[PDB]
Amino acid sequence: DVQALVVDNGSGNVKAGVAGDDAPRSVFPSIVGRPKNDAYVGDEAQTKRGILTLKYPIEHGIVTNWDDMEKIWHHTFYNELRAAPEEHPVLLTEAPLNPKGNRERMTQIMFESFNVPAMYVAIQAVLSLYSSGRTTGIVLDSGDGVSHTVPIYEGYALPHAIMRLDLAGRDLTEYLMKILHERGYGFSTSAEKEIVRDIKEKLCYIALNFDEEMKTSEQSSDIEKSYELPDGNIITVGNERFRCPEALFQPSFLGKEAAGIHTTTFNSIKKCDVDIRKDLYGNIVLSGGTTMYEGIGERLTRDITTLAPSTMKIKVVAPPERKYSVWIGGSILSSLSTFQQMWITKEEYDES
Amino acid sequence: VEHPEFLKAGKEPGLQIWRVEKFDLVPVPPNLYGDFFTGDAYVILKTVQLGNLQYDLHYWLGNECSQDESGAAAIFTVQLDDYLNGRAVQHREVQGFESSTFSGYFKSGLKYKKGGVASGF
Ligand SMILES: Nc1ncnc2c1ncn2[C@@H]1O[C@H](COP(=O)(O)OP(=O)(O)OP(=O)(O)O)[C@@H](O)[C@H]1O
Ligand SMILES: [Ca+2]
Ligand SMILES: [Ca+2]
Ligand SMILES: [Ca+2]
Ligand SMILES: [Cl-]
Repeated sequence: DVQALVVDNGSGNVKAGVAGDDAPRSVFPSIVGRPKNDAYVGDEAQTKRGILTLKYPIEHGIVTNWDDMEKIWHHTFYNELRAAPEEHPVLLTEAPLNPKGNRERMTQIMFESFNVPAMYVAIQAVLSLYSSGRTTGIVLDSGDGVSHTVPIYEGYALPHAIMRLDLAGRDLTEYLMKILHERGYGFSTSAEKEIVRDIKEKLCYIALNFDEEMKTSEQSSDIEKSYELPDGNIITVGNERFRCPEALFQPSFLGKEAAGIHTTTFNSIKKCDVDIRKDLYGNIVLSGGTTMYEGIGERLTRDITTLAPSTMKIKVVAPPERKYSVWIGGSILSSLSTFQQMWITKEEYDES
Repeated sequence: VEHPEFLKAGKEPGLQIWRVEKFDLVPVPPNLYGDFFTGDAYVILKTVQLGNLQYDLHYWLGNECSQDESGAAAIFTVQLDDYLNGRAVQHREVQGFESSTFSGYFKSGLKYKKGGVASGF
């Protein structure tokens, strides 16, 4: 009789909790701070930024500082969940196209540092598709550090068709910081960045037609919306509200030559054989925090409809809890009567 | 990956219906076949004798089913297909928009009921 722990590690935040809950009970920043002259994690690291050098162990969805990642996992088990990792099965998530060597390192740490008794590694986008009640579709997962388009057919990702875009929410926060200089604001420090991130989440939206929105917004002050800063000062944001997330569609705004999210989704579908494309176009599922902008579904629908053959039926699905759809999918999967047969046990791992 | 109901799946021509109940796959009483609770999600396996057997898996989502139920119905569909060596064709069926193939499995046609089993969430 044992309940699995579900941990979804992102570039910006970790989501953690117990199988069978409808949402993660723990969400904290994926940050490790160590003295400038042993380590602090998450919210406590930010409250001590003056004393610590802060680092992000996950870059563009890939674990890249293993020592600090181990600190994140220790904090998850001991300080957030108060769970003995050696006494629970664990479901852990990984990015699309995560190298097998990285999964192997993640597994070694879980079995040999934390002594987990059993573990299962799931692909984030696949969990999100399941949380939407689908086995076939294409997931557009846009987080803080990376965006992926992942075609999935009858339950399994098609690896040769997955796209990775390094543009995601943190680039958008930084772009908002940049364009607010037009108005005289000089947000630049790590703490100011977390304020601008909140402005972005509260005030931004995606225009249905960017050129037309620029024109209408210039004709009155109705575009302008206010935001109360921590110091009590008020900031007014205008067309920055939609110019900021427009960079998802026009990465040149950021000085990137990358294709936008609409083109990338189209290209990902085209990599799949023609006989399954209809099911992908009809099941474009949004996932992750950077897909939360008002207007995103309508805009993507227009733009992908333009690109795709006119015989296709384009349907963009925007689940309301999609900020946590990976974690939710993991909670469902690890609750099923069959999960016990999917995991790898420590004894199996240790004997090779 | 097995399960007692997996062991019974697709052994003979016919129609098998399971309801998702608290993260598990529970047989629907045969007297109820064709009636579907709008609050629930179900997995349906149609087995046809060709020499070999042909398999169509449908997962049916009621308009009021909870996220755990629709998610589990999708996952169990994948797992059943895997148990059938991938040879099943999977079909998503939404209340009121089901394929003619799926409706055709029920001589009395598809009908819906208010209610359903409690969410696992
Ligand atoms: N309502 C919102 N509107 C716009 N952006 C949002 C909203 N809510 C959260 N975000 C952005 O979503 C990002 C975090 O999303 P998520 O938690 O999916 O990323 P992650 O899993 O930490 O990162 P990744 O998946 O890139 O490794 C941040 O950039 C955050 O500002
Ligand atoms: Ca993520
Ligand atoms: Ca129900
Ligand atoms: Ca199949
Ligand atoms: Cl077109």
